[PDB]
Amino acid sequence: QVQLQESGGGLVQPGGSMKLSCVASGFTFSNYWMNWVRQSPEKGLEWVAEIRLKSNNYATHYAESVKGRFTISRDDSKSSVYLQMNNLRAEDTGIYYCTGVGQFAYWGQGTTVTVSSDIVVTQESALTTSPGETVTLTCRSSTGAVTTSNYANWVQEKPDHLFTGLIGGTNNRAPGVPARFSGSLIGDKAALTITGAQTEDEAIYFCALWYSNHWVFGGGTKLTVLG
Amino acid sequence: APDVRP
Ligand SMILES: *[C@H]1O[C@H](CO)[C@H](O)[C@H](O)[C@H]1NC(C)=O
Repeated sequence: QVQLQESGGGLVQPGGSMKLSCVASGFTFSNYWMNWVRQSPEKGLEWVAEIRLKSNNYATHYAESVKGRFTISRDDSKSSVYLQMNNLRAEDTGIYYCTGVGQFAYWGQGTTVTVSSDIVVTQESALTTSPGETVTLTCRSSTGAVTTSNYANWVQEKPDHLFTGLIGGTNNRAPGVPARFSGSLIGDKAALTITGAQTEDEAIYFCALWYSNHWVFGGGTKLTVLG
Repeated sequence: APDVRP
């Protein structure tokens, strides 16, 4: 068990500030980049920020939507990553997750913040399968073909907003992920295949694609497993 | 690349 234990959310006023924390255990935190990702009704899953290692002088990158307002930091001696959020707006409302490793294997449980090149990655809205079937989800980029240079990741969301990474780096299964999950590139899209779908695989699947220095998440596919 | 460390 890896744990990423988050705190710091709440209910704040437009223009206010808030600092989120995330404490890691069960893996060598200081060897891996860390990310913040948020989920909102309005904007689906959205990558927010990354921080690299001590050996990279803790280099940071930010989504355009938060640049200048948010600051990511880490404290390797406390195995913690932080997000300072200034000048909050209604559109920053959502559930905030710290995540990393290969490249999104491990997700925190989420903390709610309520404030009161324009790439689109497209997934099937829904697919319906049955136990024992082979089902393939796909992930298209508005920029052209998906290649291995987009380091496709696949992540699974189960009820109450619980995320786990399945696949990183196009086709590398994250540790302890069931063998029925695999990743591929098929006709210039990234693809996740479940070979023998199980009832427990009913969930929302997201892909993420890398573009040089940032991630873009697809809108997610709702997979129903009937029968 | 992103964090390709195993
Ligand atoms: C990850 O491995 C890839 C190739 O598999 C590249 O060598 C890259 O330099 C490595 N990056 C990190 C952060 O370890």
